[PDB]
Amino acid sequence: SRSGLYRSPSMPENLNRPR
Amino acid sequence: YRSPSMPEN
Amino acid sequence: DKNELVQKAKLAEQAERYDDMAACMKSVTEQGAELSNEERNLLSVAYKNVVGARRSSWRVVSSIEQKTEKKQQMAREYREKIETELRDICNDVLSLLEKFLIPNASQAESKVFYLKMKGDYYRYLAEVAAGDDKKGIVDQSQQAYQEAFEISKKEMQPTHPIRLGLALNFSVFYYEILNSPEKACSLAKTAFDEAIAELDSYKDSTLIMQLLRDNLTLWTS
Amino acid sequence: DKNELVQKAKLAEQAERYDDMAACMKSVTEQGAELSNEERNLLSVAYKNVVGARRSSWRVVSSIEQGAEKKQQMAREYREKIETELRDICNDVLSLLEKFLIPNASQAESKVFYLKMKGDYYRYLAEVAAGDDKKGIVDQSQQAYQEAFEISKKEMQPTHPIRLGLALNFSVFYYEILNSPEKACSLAKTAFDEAIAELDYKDSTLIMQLLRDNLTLWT
Ligand SMILES: O=P(O)(O)Oc1c2c(c(OP(=O)(O)O)c3c1[C@H]1C[C@@H]3c3cc4c(cc31)[C@H]1C[C@@H]4c3ccccc31)[C@H]1C[C@@H]2c2cc3c(cc21)[C@H]1C[C@@H]3c2ccccc21
Ligand SMILES: O=P(O)(O)Oc1c2c(c(OP(=O)(O)O)c3c1[C@H]1C[C@@H]3c3cc4c(cc31)[C@H]1C[C@@H]4c3ccccc31)[C@H]1C[C@@H]2c2cc3c(cc21)[C@H]1C[C@@H]3c2ccccc21
Ligand SMILES: O=P(O)(O)Oc1c2c(c(OP(=O)(O)O)c3c1[C@H]1C[C@@H]3c3cc4c(cc31)[C@H]1C[C@@H]4c3ccccc31)[C@H]1C[C@@H]2c2cc3c(cc21)[C@H]1C[C@@H]3c2ccccc21
Ligand SMILES: O=P(O)(O)Oc1c2c(c(OP(=O)(O)O)c3c1[C@H]1C[C@@H]3c3cc4c(cc31)[C@H]1C[C@@H]4c3ccccc31)[C@H]1C[C@@H]2c2cc3c(cc21)[C@H]1C[C@@H]3c2ccccc21
Repeated sequence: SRSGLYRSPSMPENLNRPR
Repeated sequence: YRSPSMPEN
Repeated sequence: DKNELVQKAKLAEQAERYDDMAACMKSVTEQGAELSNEERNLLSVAYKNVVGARRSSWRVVSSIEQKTEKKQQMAREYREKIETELRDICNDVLSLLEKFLIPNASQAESKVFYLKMKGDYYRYLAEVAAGDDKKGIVDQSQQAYQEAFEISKKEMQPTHPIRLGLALNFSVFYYEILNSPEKACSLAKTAFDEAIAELDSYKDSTLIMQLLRDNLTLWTS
Repeated sequence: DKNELVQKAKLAEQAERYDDMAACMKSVTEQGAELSNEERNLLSVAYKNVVGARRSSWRVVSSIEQGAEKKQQMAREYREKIETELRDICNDVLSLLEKFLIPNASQAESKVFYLKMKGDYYRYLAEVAAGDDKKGIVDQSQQAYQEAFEISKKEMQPTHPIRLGLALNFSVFYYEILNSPEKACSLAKTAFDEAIAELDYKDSTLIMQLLRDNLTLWT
């Protein structure tokens, strides 16, 4: 659903170091 | 860690 | 042009650009007229996001400095870099509060709110101050909060979210800055109890009450 | 020293200070040496966060541009401010790719990684391009992906997360830059099936889920 909050469903920034 | 103060909203 | 800067600040908020939002609301404040409730909220939201980012960032880098040979030098030099941004942000807000916002505040509501804010931003400097200026900055924070506390006891209902919010933050000052869990717990408990007493038209108050009680339950067992 | 800058970039990452992170990893790239797997991901993560915040705010502000007269000139002007930041960021990344990264990639893996980035950042310019430059900017994005796709298909196994990652993004290019629900669903479905076919690590299976989520959505 395309509104002003819509994210393009490409590669996200996952598998990185959380604390 | 969070400081349990007033949030924004 | 005061109206246009406010509309620009609202756009920045939607855009989640907080430095822009801050810049705009700073300029509004600098025109010297008393802020509306909406302008007040935009100002505080803006700077809270700006200061908040540095605070979290400071905490993370502080954690690393402890756990880190001369690699822990680099963390320290980065922490210092983050502090000078933090201190400049706090000193901006504090100037606005002295030169404009606190003197023009014509209602108790506005005065408590801006004194609370003053308390908050000295509390942020105190979190990050060295032992020479710490107790002096801690003092300023405690005064501002105390003055706000007195005014809101005489002038505002126990359910007023600004009074409850002051209570919440002032508890936190006592717990985190001075090391008094029971002095913090008292303030939060009475504020909460006093609010429950006035029950027997706002939903933000009950949210703040829930936060008060969450701090109690945490801070003691 | 390269190791100083790389370790700063990691501190900057943990601090969520992505302008600092990107600056550090730019300096590393500018020293002319081929980056490690760690270094290219640091660079990629940094710039993706820096450009991503502009893309997000651009969309919100453009969407407000959809009423009055003087209010919507201000949104327009602000959008333009955001675009000019967005383009400066995209053009920093593309210069690094042209002058250092793409010409020094000794392996097919990193060649495909960088050609995908080139694709990505030209796609971000294309989202923000006007009537004139769009078709030319849009085709630069396409060539970058196409070359990446070709190298990927002969040199890399279908489960490799760079191959799958390229596919997801190249699918998204087709879908929203070129209005081809067909050529997007084609790319994505083959990549998924070809990766399913060669189950005989954790990143691969996640990108596979993302690829199918895009098919599921676009049906
Ligand atoms: O006993 P621990 O679980 O290891 O926690 C304490 C720590 C530490 C402690 O020493 P300190 O207070 O002089 O910094 C303490 C603790 C326990 C014992 C002491 C301490 C003090 C405090 C608290 C818990 C602890 C509550 C009340 C007071 C406090 C201030 C700020 C947030 C939370 C608290 C060190 C080491 C550790 C710690 C963690 C941090 C930090 C520093 C430390 C920096 C970065 C992060 C942080 C979060 C919030 C504010 C500041 C920081
Ligand atoms: O953060 P600091 O300003 O360096 O304060 C701590 C101190 C000390 C700390 O180590 P400690 O665990 O052996 O007491 C600490 C702190 C900070 C970091 C650690 C600590 C622990 C704790 C708190 C703050 C701190 C909150 C939560 C926990 C605590 C217990 C009792 C009252 C208040 C607290 C030393 C040195 C200093 C301190 C002060 C006192 C005492 C001891 C100290 C004696 C006498 C007085 C005191 C008051 C209340 C109870 C007991 C005491
Ligand atoms: O009919 P809708 O459900 O309200 O969605 C469409 C819209 C609009 C449409 O017109 P457009 O084609 O010129 O963008 C469309 C839609 C539906 C019909 C047409 C459109 C085109 C497209 C899509 C959905 C729609 C998918 C494939 C293509 C597309 C591009 C980028 C993201 C998602 C898509 C306007 C109005 C609305 C819209 C929303 C946005 C935007 C513009 C609009 C801006 C800001 C936000 C946005 C998200 C992502 C990129 C760009 C934007
Ligand atoms: O991104 P745009 O250059 O604004 O493309 C759109 C157009 C048009 C749009 O309006 P429309 O919905 O009434 O056709 C749109 C677009 C964008 C915004 C709206 C639109 C709608 C849609 C898509 C993109 C767009 C994706 C999702 C939806 C769609 C249906 C079929 C294929 C692809 C899509 C007009 C003008 C243009 C267009 C092109 C064509 C056609 C019509 C148009 C005819 C002939 C060719 C075509 C291809 C496939 C099916 C039908 C056609």
